[PDB]
Amino acid sequence: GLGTARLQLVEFSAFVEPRHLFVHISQLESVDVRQIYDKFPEKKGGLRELYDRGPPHAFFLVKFWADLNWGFYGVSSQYESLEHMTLTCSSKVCSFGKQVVEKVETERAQLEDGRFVYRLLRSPMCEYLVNFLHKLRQLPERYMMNSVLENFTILQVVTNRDTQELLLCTAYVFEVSTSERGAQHHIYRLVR
Ligand SMILES: *C(=O)CCCCCCCCCCCCC
Repeated sequence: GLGTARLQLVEFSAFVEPRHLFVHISQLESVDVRQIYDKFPEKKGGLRELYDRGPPHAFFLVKFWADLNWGFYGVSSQYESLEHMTLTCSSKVCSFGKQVVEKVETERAQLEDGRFVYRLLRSPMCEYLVNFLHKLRQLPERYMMNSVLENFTILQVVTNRDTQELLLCTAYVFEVSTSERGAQHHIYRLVR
């Protein structure tokens, strides 16, 4: 699903433990990237610009329906490949199309069961998102949460640190689910 030949997403969770999962991916239709240009900044590290350089098959959209019905605030990601690499993982939190956060992390391949795994586990969620989540769950209606969440996106860029080649670029968009329904995601390919 979320993956190329060179690098696949295996698991992605954001959570709080006193464990509640806001979102969870465990491991496609297309969407015109042009639809979502305005959801990200048009500066350097703009989605149009990234997509221009390519390659196009490295670009995905995840739509998350998140569970805000629930501490340590964490993000855990696991990628895997057959090639030994060092990864630069860049997360950009955007609000009204402006970047308000950039988190840049590095992970070296670890050999395990005949493949390379990259484990970025329990990275502490930045305080902007923690304060944001705390406010967001105070809202008395989901329709209000979704309205606020219309203006909030995440762009994750994963590159080969040694070659600077883009391996993965994922745009995240958000709504809230009911706790009855639980978290859900839909992964799409971005095309142009
Ligand atoms: C460091 O804080 C950056 C983290 C980047 C990924 C965070 C994505 C998960 C956030 C969950 C939010 C749920 C509702 C908006």
